[PDB]
Amino acid sequence: EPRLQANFT
Amino acid sequence: FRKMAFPSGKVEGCMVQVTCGTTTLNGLWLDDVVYCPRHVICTSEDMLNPNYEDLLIRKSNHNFLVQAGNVQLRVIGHSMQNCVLKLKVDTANPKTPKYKFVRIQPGQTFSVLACYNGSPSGVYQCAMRPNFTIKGSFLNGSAGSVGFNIDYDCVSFCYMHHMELPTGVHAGTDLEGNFYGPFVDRQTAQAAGTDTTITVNVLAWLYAAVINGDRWFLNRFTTTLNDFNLVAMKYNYEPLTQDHVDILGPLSAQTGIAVLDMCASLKELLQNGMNGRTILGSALLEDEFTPFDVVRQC
Amino acid sequence: SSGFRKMAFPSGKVEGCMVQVTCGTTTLNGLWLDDVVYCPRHVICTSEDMLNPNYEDLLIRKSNHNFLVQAGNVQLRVIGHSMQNCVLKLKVDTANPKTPKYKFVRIQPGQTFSVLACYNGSPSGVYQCAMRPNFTIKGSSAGSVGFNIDYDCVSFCYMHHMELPTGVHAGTDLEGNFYGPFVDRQTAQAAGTDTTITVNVLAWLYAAVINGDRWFLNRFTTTLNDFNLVAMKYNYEPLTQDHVDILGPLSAQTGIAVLDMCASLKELLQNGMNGRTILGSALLEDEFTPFDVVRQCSGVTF
Ligand SMILES: [Cl-]
Ligand code: NA
Ligand code: NA
Repeated sequence: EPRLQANFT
Repeated sequence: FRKMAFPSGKVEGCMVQVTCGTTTLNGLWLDDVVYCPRHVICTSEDMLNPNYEDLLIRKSNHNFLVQAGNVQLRVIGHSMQNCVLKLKVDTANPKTPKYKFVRIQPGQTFSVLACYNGSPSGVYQCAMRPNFTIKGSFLNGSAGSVGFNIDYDCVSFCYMHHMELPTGVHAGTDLEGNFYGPFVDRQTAQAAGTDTTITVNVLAWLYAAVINGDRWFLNRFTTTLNDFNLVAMKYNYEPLTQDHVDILGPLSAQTGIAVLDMCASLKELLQNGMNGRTILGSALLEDEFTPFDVVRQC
Repeated sequence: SSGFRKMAFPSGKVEGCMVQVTCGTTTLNGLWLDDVVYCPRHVICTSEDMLNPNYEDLLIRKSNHNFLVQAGNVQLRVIGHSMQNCVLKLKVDTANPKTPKYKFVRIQPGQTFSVLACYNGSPSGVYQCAMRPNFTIKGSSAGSVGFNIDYDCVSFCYMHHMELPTGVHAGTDLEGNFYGPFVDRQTAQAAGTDTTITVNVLAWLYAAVINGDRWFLNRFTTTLNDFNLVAMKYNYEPLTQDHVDILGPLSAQTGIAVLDMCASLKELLQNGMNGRTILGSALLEDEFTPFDVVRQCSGVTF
């Protein structure tokens, strides 16, 4: 899938 | 003949870190506004169908943690404009350069300052592809990195990074938050259209090769514009327009090679390959130098 | 397949150090660190002196006021001048308040760095390049510098001096010692035959694997002696054991032994690419070091 490229935690 | 990026110092002074909850990305601090991608307000449950209006109304100013170096900036207001957030802060950036926002067209080049946690990792040059993606190196946490030019003392911001598509290419917005191409800031299935070669840039690069003293690839032929496009599109090259022909006028006059004569040369190169040779240190036809770039660096 | 580009260091720390230096009709770039401006000593030469310059002779002719140093739109007061090797050192009355943490280092051929191209003291562009095995640089004004960054420390390694008839560039380290058998004289000189930086090609094959480009991997392995026999044949630098060791990290992150990857490279050299590409290139790229690859693929920041 496409990835939003903020850092998610 | 190197791809050169612009010096990144004027942009480095504007990079900050933005955190909302447990999500973090980069922001651009110009005067008293921080611009960043709106999906900083997403959790891991808001990645497929986020309602950004609804996510944002649940946020107060103090939910946005903005760090410039060791300083924490005070957010005193926020709004959403298309796909970017604008965070009003109570300090104007003392390092704000002269700048403007511009929306670019496919084929245009710009420098990217790739950042993580508000700090720069490196700078590279790239082009907006005809399918509205860019071929960057962007990793987890890179969103909010920006693309820019600095032609005359003024930084023109034209790209803000948002997301990676399944083939590894990258998609983002202008600084008013409008995406380049048909993409959306959702992790629902999306794919970039077939990518094509930027024909006008290849022709500019062949003129650069002539200017630096190499003519082995020319021939004695000319072509019509329509015949050239019929051939070039069989190699997945973008159609060349009369606009593009006008753009190349300066380089044609510098070299004494008519634009449609260079087009004849490109058709033969597509048919023949390089035969073990190189042009400007490359075994492929390069398409991320614009006619403006070539005039600039020659 | 596309997520790996030539990436330069952020140049902001160096941009704050670039000044314009003028002596007579000659203008070039200088590097202002602490209270000293460093620049090529041939700034004291006209295009006529450059034919056969006597540098200590031309320099005793000069007062401090013969050197016009401009930092943006402020003229810097020169209060001393001296020469170290091929570098002129202009002591000024003001320490650069933007001086970063820095050191002067001399690099080895095959190592890479960013060059901040400047003209008339103004930063114009930045690009990543390698010190070729023949000690030249393939690139774009004299006094522009090359550097690496480590975290906050700028390691200055190069200052541009001369353009060679093939268009390649020759320069010194920041203590004025030339890289390569070149002199700062307008005279017949030419780069020796170049070779391909083998350890860097291997690093770039690892970068390709990391980014999913794997068609060139194979079942085979080789030995150092066997590989170097092929390397000599194709004008590649011999692969030393130190080179194998510094590839260890990449060899671990990908789980592909160095001599395993050498078997791929041997095959690529002997049979070509057969119309395929690697990371979008039809040639084997040799201006990425092993650490360059880690830095880009891991998102190291400064
Ligand atoms: Cl444009
Ligand atoms: Na969040
Ligand atoms: Na193998």
